[PDB]
Amino acid sequence: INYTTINYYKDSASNAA
Amino acid sequence: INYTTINYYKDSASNAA
Amino acid sequence: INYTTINYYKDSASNAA
Amino acid sequence: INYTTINYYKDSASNAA
Amino acid sequence: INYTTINYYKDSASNAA
Amino acid sequence: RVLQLTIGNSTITTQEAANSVVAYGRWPEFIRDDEANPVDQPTEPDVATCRFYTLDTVMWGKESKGWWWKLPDALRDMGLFGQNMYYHYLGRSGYTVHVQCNASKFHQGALGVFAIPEYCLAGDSDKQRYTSYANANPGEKGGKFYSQFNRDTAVTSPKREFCPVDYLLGCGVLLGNAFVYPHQIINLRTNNSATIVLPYVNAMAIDSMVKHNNWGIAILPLSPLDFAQESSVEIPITVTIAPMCSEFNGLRNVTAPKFQ
Amino acid sequence: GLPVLNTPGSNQYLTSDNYQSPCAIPEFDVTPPIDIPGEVKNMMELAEIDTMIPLNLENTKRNTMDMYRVTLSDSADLSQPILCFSLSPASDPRLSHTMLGEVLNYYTHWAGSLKFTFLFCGSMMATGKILVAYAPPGAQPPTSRKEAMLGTHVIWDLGLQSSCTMVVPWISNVTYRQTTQDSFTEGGYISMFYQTRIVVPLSTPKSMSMLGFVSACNDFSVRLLRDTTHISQSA
Amino acid sequence: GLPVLNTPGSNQYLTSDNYQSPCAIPEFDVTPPIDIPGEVKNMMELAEIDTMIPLNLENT
Amino acid sequence: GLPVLNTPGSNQYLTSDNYQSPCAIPEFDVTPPIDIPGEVKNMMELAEIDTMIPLNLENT
Amino acid sequence: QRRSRSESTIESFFARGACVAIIEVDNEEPTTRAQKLFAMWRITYKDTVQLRRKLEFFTYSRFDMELTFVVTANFTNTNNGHALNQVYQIMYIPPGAPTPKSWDDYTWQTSSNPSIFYTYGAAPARISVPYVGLANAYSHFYDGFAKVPLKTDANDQIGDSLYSAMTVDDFGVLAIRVVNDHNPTKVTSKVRIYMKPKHVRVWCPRPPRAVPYYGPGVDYKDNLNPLSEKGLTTY
Amino acid sequence: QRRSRSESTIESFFARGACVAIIEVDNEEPTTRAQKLFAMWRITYKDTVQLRRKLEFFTYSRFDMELTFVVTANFTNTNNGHALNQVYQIMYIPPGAPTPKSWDDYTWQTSSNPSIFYTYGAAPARISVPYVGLANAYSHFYDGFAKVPLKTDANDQIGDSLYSAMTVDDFGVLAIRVVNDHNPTKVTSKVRIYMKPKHVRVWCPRPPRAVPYYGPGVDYKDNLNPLSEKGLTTY
Ligand SMILES: CCO/N=C\c1ccc(OCC[C@@H](C)CCn2ccn(-c3ccncc3)c2=O)cc1
Ligand SMILES: CCO/N=C\c1ccc(OCC[C@@H](C)CCn2ccn(-c3ccncc3)c2=O)cc1
Repeated sequence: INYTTINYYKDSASNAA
Repeated sequence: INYTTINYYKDSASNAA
Repeated sequence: INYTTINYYKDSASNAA
Repeated sequence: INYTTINYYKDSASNAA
Repeated sequence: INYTTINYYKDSASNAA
Repeated sequence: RVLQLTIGNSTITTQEAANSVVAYGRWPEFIRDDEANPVDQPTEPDVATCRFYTLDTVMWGKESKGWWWKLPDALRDMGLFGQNMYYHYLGRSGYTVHVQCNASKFHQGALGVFAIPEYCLAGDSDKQRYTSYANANPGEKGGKFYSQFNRDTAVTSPKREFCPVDYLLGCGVLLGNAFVYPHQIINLRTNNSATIVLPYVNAMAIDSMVKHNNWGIAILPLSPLDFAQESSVEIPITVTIAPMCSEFNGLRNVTAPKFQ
Repeated sequence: GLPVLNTPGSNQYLTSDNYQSPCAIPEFDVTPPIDIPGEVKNMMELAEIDTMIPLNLENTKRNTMDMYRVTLSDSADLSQPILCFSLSPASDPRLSHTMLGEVLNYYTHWAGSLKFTFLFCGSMMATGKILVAYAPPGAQPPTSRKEAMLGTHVIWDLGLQSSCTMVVPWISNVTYRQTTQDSFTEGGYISMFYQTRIVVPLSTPKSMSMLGFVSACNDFSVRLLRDTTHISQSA
Repeated sequence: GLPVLNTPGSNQYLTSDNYQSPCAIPEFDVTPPIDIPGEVKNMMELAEIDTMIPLNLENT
Repeated sequence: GLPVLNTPGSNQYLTSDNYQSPCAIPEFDVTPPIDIPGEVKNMMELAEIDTMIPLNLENT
Repeated sequence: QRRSRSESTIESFFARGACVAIIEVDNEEPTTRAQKLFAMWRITYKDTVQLRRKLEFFTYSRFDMELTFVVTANFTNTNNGHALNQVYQIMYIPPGAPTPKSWDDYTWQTSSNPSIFYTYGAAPARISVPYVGLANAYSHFYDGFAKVPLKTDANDQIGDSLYSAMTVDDFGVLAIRVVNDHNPTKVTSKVRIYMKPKHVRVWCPRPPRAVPYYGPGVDYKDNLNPLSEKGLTTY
Repeated sequence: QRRSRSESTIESFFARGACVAIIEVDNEEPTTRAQKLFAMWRITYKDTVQLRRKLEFFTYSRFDMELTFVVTANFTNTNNGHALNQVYQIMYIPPGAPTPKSWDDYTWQTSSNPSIFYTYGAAPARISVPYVGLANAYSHFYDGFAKVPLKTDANDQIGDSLYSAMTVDDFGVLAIRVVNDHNPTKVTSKVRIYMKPKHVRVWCPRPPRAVPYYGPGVDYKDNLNPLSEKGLTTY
């Protein structure tokens, strides 16, 4: 089972691993 | 009627039953 | 115009009318 | 560019313009 | 990788860059 | 060009025809609802009650300041339309106010014919909204205006009558803003007659007429009549009202209100 | 179940918003609407109504019946203006208490070509010609006929018809003008002059009268709704 | 992870609402319904019943 | 109706952000733009302009 | 044409919400003074002047309603003991429902009447009411009477009525009380109910009120000089 | 080329928002001192120096506006009684709207003027304003006058104007007051309005100001030595 991932910011470095 | 289920975390053990 | 309805819980009796 | 509109209530008069 | 963008308001000038 | 104005049985033609202004652009009609639950037919005296009722004649002078009527107050005394108003519970009606005022080519002065829906009026005393029923309805002779405001101070004998001011129009608005109502201006330079067609406007679909008044006809002298050299001069102003498409419902016993 | 974050701007009651809100009385049945005549769909069809302006504001007759009529006579001068007023539709006192003014009090910006109308309520036999003019701002105020006929003007007659119509155009440096007495964005000037003396035959009154109207054409628009000043409450 | 904003009207217990709420006793088994006679589906079938009015209200 | 959770970092006014915000004056009509000459699209076309330097800096 | 008229539509003309009332509430023992343990408010629009003159352009209208409650508090003594947070109960009451008569009656149990338990310190509460007019529109400026004194009445004090009043009790009341107990100190609190219309459709426009109001009616008593003084031929 | 120029675009050059003003507000009885029951602020950008010199690179510009309110408070006495939470009302006022004159006037009813009821202790409020320039751009550094003294004026004190001012009252005012009542203790509070531009498009660049400012104009009074001392042939 996978999960849902959305990078909510236009910045690249403000994501998570 | 079913409901909506999304595991919001990449961890497996942080879900619910 | 209808609206959006999602029963967010696996329990049945915790919904609304 | 349009936007996203969802009437979140089953009542009609509790919407916005 | 792109991200998710929704202008949540019917106003135009209340968006972001 | 000459208007052949015939509603019902009587007829007002003219030697010279001027205009006809319909209020709000909708001609009066019946109840047109194909999905209405009462499909049975009420009493519609549509060709048997449309006589041109003529009110009493007032003598317009130099220093006289205005006149005002209420509808359907101005028909309760006379006419068989008055009998179809006391007996029934409720109704609806469309009116043809036709104000004529003839004078020579040498007079002057400007009139103003108004039609205010839900025309309220101000009291006079410090007791707020304290007005008896006899003074609330002048009937067919109509009330007048006053130049300056002169309230009452006597606390023993209550007057309980209206006292409006002409350039405040009774409601509390300026005269120069009163032209957003449906209106018609009798300019004595060109024409002598005028007419206004009023449809039925109310919050309900149908209403009682004893305890309610839809339209109030206000006549304001925009410029006072001056003759060549004199200082006292009397020409008349005569107002004609006819119902159109009137209908009633709900018979009951006869109800006669008092008029002191 | 979802990683939310409080954005800056929470828990503030803004007086102008269109958020949702729960319904206090649910499952309710609305009374269906009927066809009431005179359905105003928009506020700009009130300034498009022929309305009277008050003109004469002397000490004797202000706030009286006769403050709406303007006396033009036979013994008047042929070289003096009859009536003059600057075209500030919400700050000048000869326009602020008109229906055209009483809508523009609720706004800051306005635009459009508003049209005037006058009505001569004199006798049938008396004639004459009246010249009404417009003067765009930036010049001296017009005083006499020699310096006023240069701008946009209408030679209005009295014999044939008895009603003028003056479509004052929209000549402005900015796109939207303001609704306050500000000298940078000024409307203009309006002046009326005797073209000829009022010819009046004998056995006819000498004091004729003239009313004054105002309107607005279909190119009329406002923005930036605000609250007004004409009402008061000392309590 | 999502730019939320508190709309005006939070943290108020309105007496007439249909929001969600967590279940105190999860995984529960409901006793199934049976056919009890006289099933009132709606309140307007009580005013449609022939009922007696009281009329005489003297002091005695 | 939805199991939210306050992530760490709520209720902070960061001086450099692009969140949403409600509009104070709704339904407003914007004056349309015109073709003003000299449209600087980017800051790096100001350092690309021939400019004079000062050189002599004696006490006098 | 490129002139967006949609800034001044009817939904945008009543989009800004204003204040309608101010209601006190106190918390002490019932003394020989005014017992302000709870305060009732007659629901009406004509208690301020920003909104009354803004609604009374129009004769007939129907529109849905949205309220907003704002709660502030104070103290009455300098070095007062630090009191806790409070819970205010705004309870709506329709006509026919029993009027509460003390601090803790059985009618405060909100058995069916919809109410809002409000917590001080949080966001302002924000509820919506649909259209509750019994006719097809609300009726601004009703004319006639409620009752007509007939000829064969008992006397004149029974058939008498009040001019221009459709209902004795217009649309119910509000009721505000503190849930917490009495204290030796007292905390004076004020409540400012706001009001924002939505979905507005009106009919039959009328000119706006200009002389100041005097009570709930349409009459007037004071300040009978609406216009100022300004010379005629002088700009 | 692999050199991302997009870090220094115009939307990113004005992306950081700064401070523009500091506004006081107090809560006590009106004494013989300065009555700080409410404070008005003239809306302008040229009240600080971080943002004035950052905007005045550019002659003409149009851009949308975003504000942010920050509220802090204090006390004035050592062992003060513990006062409650407060509600601050930031009320925007366009030009032409009536200026409030006391603590509780009828113009504070926000009849149509958009305002924000703010709760102390919560997040900073965060509102957005679209473009409200009446021309096609805002005008940094206007040159001419508002009025021109003509030859045939009355005197020289009427036709006089002020150098470089498009409007007497630029774009309205703010208004801040405490909703809560007066207290025997007083709570001095400061408000720091912030300001962040968005959607910026500018025209016609000009060199930046280097001698320090002196009032709202373009002039200068003091510190006329912008450069330091350094030997010519010496590194
Ligand atoms: C759940 C509890 O709390 N909520 C609130 C609630 C509040 C108000 C409600 O009713 C509404 C009111 C309103 C429509 C008012 C207005 N209105 C418009 C015109 N008039 C009126 C008419 C003639 N006389 C006086 C005023 C008048 O009363 C209903 C529910
Ligand atoms: C809902 C209530 O509260 N909200 C706020 C609100 C605030 C400010 C508003 O207007 C905006 C302002 C602004 C665009 C300012 C700026 N600006 C840019 C240049 N200038 C200016 C020009 C010439 N003189 C002085 C400065 C100038 O004033 C509108 C609404």
